[PDB]
Amino acid sequence: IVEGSDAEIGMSPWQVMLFRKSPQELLCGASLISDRWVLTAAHCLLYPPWDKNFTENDLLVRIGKHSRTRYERNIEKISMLEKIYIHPRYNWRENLDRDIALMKLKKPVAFSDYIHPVCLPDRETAASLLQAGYKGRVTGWGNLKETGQPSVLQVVNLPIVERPVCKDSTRIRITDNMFCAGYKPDEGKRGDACEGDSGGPFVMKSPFNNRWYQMGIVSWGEGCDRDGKYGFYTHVFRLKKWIQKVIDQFG
Amino acid sequence: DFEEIPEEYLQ
Amino acid sequence: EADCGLRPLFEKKSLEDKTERELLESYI
Ligand SMILES: CC(C)[C@@H](NS(=O)(=O)Cc1ccccc1)C(=O)N1CCC[C@H]1C(=O)NCc1cc(Cl)ccc1CN
Ligand SMILES: *[C@@H]1O[C@H](CO)[C@@H](O)[C@H](O)[C@H]1NC(C)=O
Ligand code: NA
Ligand code: NA
Repeated sequence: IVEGSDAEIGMSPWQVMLFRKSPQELLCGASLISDRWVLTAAHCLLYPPWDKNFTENDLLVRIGKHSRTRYERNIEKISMLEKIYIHPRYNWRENLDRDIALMKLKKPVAFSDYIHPVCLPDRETAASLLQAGYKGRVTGWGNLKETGQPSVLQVVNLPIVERPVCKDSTRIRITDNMFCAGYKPDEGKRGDACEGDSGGPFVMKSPFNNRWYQMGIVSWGEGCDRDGKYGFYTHVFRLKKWIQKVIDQFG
Repeated sequence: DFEEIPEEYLQ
Repeated sequence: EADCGLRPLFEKKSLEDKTERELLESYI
């Protein structure tokens, strides 16, 4: 996260770290959506241009974390993966369209003060909140700048951007399965996700029921926090039917 | 630069 | 499930985090 701040303890209890077994390193962010399911970006698991194609046994999920590097004894919980599900129409070839994956844990994780699932949006909540100017929150342990790394989980609040501005900021083809967020050059404030934040959640707190909803998944951006560029997020609600089909079929 | 995790998670 | 999105150390205790007000103020 670029230009963010240290998270408060328990501020993002659904935050998940995807962790490579060997070498031991941060792979990506992710989120907890129930006691057995974790949501992330497909490109965290499959990305042929970088020779990335992880299998279940390559990875661990670490939940309840604050410190990036420490083993947080008695706080974090580490889970093995039963199965990875990548969207069948995930477009790694072109523009990361439908950049979404689910991971089922081998055993359920115990909720605690530091571990708790985020809500997924219904159509109504999505329609109410996914509006230009409305701010969401992005969290992760990714790099602090484009070209170092944080001691603890970072947080930044960012405004959703008008689709035409999103489209005009890039030569990449934008789809309805993406939205973008970030400040414009003129707005003074800044901030963005960066390398290593991929797969983490973009959340909004509903003013209707005071619950946190994951509206987006950190997906892509040209650089990190560049003037005139924006962060692009997987549109979680637009892909909810697939999410439900997977959980219903393999739950 | 990551602290080693309990071996049981790697087994 | 029914308890999703309510944080043990915040919503569950009626405590607010330092910047959630920024989000609310943007929901115009
Ligand atoms: C063009 C995208 C697709 C790519 N950009 S990139 O890695 O920074 C390469 C790059 C750098 C500078 C100018 C143009 C391109 C990208 O974002 N990728 C390629 C594979 C993984 C993903 C990524 O890094 N996602 C993390 C991310 C997510 C968000 Cl929302 C914002 C910034 C970033 C960091 N680039
Ligand atoms: C990635 O790995 C799987 C299984 O190891 C393989 O079958 C597949 O062809 C590989 N490439 C993909 C999914 O693009
Ligand atoms: Na364009
Ligand atoms: Na920018």
